[PDB]
Amino acid sequence: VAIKKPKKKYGTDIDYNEDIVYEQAPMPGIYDTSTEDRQIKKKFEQFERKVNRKG
Amino acid sequence: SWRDKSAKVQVKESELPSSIPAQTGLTFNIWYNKWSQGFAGNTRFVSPFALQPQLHSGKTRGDNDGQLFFCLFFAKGMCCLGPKCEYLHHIPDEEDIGKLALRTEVLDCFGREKFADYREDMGGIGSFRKKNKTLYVGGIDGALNSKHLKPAQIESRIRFVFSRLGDIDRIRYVESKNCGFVKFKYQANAEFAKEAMSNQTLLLPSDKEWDDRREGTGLLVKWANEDPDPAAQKRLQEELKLESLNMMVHLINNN
Amino acid sequence: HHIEVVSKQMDPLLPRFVGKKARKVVAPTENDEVVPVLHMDPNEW
Amino acid sequence: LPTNHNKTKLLKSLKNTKYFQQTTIDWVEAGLQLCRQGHNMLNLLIHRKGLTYLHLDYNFNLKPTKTLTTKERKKSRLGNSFHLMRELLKMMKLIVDTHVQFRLGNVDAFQLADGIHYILNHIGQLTGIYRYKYKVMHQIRACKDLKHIIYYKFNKNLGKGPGCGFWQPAWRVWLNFLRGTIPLLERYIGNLITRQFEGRSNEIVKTTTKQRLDAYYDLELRNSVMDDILEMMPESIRQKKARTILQHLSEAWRCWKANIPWDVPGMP
Amino acid sequence: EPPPNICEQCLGDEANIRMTKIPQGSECKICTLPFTLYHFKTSKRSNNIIKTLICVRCATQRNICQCCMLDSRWHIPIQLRDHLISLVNEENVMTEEAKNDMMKRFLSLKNVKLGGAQITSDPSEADNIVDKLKNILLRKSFFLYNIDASIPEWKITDTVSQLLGILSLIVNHKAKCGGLRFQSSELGERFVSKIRGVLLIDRFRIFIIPWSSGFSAASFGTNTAENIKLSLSLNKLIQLEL
RNA sequence: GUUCGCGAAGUAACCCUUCGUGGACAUUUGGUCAAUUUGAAACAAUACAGAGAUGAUCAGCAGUUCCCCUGCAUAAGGAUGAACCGUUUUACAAAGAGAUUU
RNA sequence: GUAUGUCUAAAGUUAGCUCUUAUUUACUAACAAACUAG
Ligand SMILES: O=P(O)(O)O[C@H]1[C@H](OP(=O)(O)O)[C@@H](OP(=O)(O)O)[C@H](OP(=O)(O)O)[C@@H](OP(=O)(O)O)[C@H]1OP(=O)(O)O
Ligand SMILES: [Mg+2]
Ligand SMILES: [Zn+2]
Ligand SMILES: [Zn+2]
Ligand SMILES: [Zn+2]
Repeated sequence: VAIKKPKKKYGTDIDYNEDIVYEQAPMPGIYDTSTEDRQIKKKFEQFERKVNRKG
Repeated sequence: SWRDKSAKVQVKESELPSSIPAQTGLTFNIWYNKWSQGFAGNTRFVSPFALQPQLHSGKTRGDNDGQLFFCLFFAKGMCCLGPKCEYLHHIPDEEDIGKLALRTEVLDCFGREKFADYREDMGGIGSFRKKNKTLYVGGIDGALNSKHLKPAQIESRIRFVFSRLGDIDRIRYVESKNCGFVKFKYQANAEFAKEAMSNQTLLLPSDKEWDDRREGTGLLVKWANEDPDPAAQKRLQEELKLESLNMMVHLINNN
Repeated sequence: HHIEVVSKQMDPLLPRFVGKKARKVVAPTENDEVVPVLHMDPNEW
Repeated sequence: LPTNHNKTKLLKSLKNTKYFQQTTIDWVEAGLQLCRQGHNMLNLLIHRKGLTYLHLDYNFNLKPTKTLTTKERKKSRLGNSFHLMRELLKMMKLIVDTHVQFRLGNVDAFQLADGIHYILNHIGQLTGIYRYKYKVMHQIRACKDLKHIIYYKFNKNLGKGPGCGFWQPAWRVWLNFLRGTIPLLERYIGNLITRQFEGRSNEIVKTTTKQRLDAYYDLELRNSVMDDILEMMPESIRQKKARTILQHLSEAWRCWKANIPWDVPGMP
Repeated sequence: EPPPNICEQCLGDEANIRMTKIPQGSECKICTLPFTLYHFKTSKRSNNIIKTLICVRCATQRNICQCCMLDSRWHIPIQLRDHLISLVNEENVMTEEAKNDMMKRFLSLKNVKLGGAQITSDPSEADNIVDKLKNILLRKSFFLYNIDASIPEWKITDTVSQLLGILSLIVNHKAKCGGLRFQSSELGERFVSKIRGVLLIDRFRIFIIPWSSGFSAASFGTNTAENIKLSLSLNKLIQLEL
């Protein structure tokens, strides 16, 4: 059984786990990007597995 | 078959129950058509009407008008105008869903509007983002009127019930959580079965509780999530990649 | 598709704009180009 | 002076749609249907808000079914608009119900005319429109004044008693009242119904009435002084100090109110 | 006031199509902001009325049309074209769909083409990823054994129906076993005539058994701990066949 | 169905009727919308507390808000309408002195 | 005593020191000798 989420106090209440809270990715610059987004996603997924086993 | 005959009057106009719900409050709110000043006792109920496909299928005005949106009250089993209903009063077959190929990812097979994502209850109409085919089937406790059964018999009853409603991919009743997961060949068959077994019962007429059929609260057919074991994620990813390779061939043939 | 667009006669009793609704919206302040901020140029305070 | 380019009317703008339809019915049927439809519309205005305990009676008396909370007294109060609708429909239902008590065969035509002249000269007693719109009292006084003329030209050789039913000029006075408060009720109920469907405009910004000379004058002078210090002070990025220098300002103002010399050691 | 994105498949095979604009029609089904809604009919005498269900900014953020909710260039779903772009560029281009209301409004008002919309937007990179796609494609009851979990029930009905001329069926996927059932005496004789023989669906081999017992789903197992164990034992029995 | 023109029968009958034919009058509605749950109203039912300055009892007006409600409202009211208090480390240096590895 | 706030499965999402004990003092109570709230 998973955890309750807190009640929507108002009809447009924001739940801050599903999405980015407000997507404000930086303005595109002249340098290439994806080679370190891969490192970020790999390190984040390893942190996800580590929280799955240690927390 | 059903292409030969005409569709039957499943219920008279006078033989419908009233739109005023069961009294769950003090006074009747005629804007939202509901009850207020109190909330004790379930709004939910066992539906009095079932589908019975092989008897009540047939050819309506909707075949003459060329429309291929199905009938939400055929699936509930509660149409008054049987052969004159504008929608279709038969099971969604392969050719009808094939003519639904232009609009079934926007609307469902009843003409209802698919929303952004699911509800918090995961039950309703559905999304235009998931090509959702698997139906969660809960609420089996009151659907049996809390009768002690083995899980294989309940799985057999759910298999025989949802075999009436189109082509089946895969059914798996969960013994530990008392729920099924009925996956279909098409999305429209899943939509039609969700409307079809909405709040009915798994009770057979061969059992003693057939007079007290409409006592508890019936089934709970809802849209299901992904199947979180990695084997079904594996079969999902490889079937999606094979359908993507088919669409690769289509995009190369187009341009 | 050469299309004639025909705005219908709405019902005069209904809400003329049923999509119109009170809602609070946060608009993104996007940055298309980075704007220069140019400022060319102790104990008493 | 009336507007000269008013080619648009109300009903002439509703004939030209596909929704309204022309027919010929009895006046009493039209009155009974406007009573039924007014009851349905006010009942739906009540029931959309969730005020299901306000049993709007068929004679348009709003009565709470049970005694209330305060939360069920805040949502269940309504403005001059809804109640003004309710009182004009009380008035019209009294009119149409006296014509019905005629048409049913119960009451005489003379007793109909006296009943109507009783309605149109006791709107302030039978109905209650004087509460929610007080310039109705003008018309109510005029109706009383017309009563005071007509009962002493109808009763020269008759003395005192009921029976007078020359209801024409009081009827004119209430029709001129309705001539005045058609567009009033159009704007009021347009704002109410768009609050019910569209909702409250979220940028309600409050104009400075006589409760807010002090607070908004404080915000005025405080923003002015803080802009003056931020102009004067060199190269300081504001995080915390911008909040605190103004305290000296308010300190000085209390030092001005106490007539104490505002001497602070180390101020520039 | 931008004109709508409605592709050639929603409007249909007509040249003169009369649509109806309603300014501020309804909330769009992505961001719940109101917009000018265009509803029409594909023919003049069509029974189905087809309306735009998303606003113009949500259409151009996904490079999709407003009616059939598929791609403007390719007429395919958003999830699958994002999957195809992930197959091409080796980069998981996914469409980040919102779930909070304020996030929906925020994510629609910004000037960007999110997801895989930028690739299919201009036709140059569209045909670039198209010939990359071409480069990728250059590179009376019965019992049933040997049903891997990627074999549905409807394919087992369809192949048996195709080998005959056209009857229910019961398959325990967690036990990886199958069964078939009908009533006609001659239908079983014709099933024997059109053959432990092998059913070949998609080269995946399914062995048949004339099952004289009347099987229920309890015959395939009563529990889930029986199903996996019987599947392992029956795969070892298949190795005993081999 | 109404009318105009023609032919054929009753009929070797310019009266009338029937049958057959060409034309004209008349020309594409309605749906953003499906009839009880599963596309979302909120109050009320239970139980407990029971108000912002602090030693108490309070009048308030404000501000921020990706909180709204009642209100015709740019008035007014909603406890000063409610949440506000919570965490709290780097635009980080320079001089001088001694104790340590080489 | 209000405003107002908070809680409430019917529906199952797939693997010095330690101590007992009494007196005093302070703040609180719609608790008592038919009614009083921002
Ligand atoms: O109390 P009075 O000074 O004697 O006047 C009354 C009174 O008229 P006012 O409204 O001016 O006071 C009555 O009105 P209501 O009591 O009903 O409000 C009215 O009776 P009706 O309105 O029922 O006709 C009656 O007039 P009358 O009895 O002659 O019909 C009239 O008496 P006066 O004629 O002597 O002024
Ligand atoms: Mg107060
Ligand atoms: Zn029907
Ligand atoms: Zn949108
Ligand atoms: Zn389209």
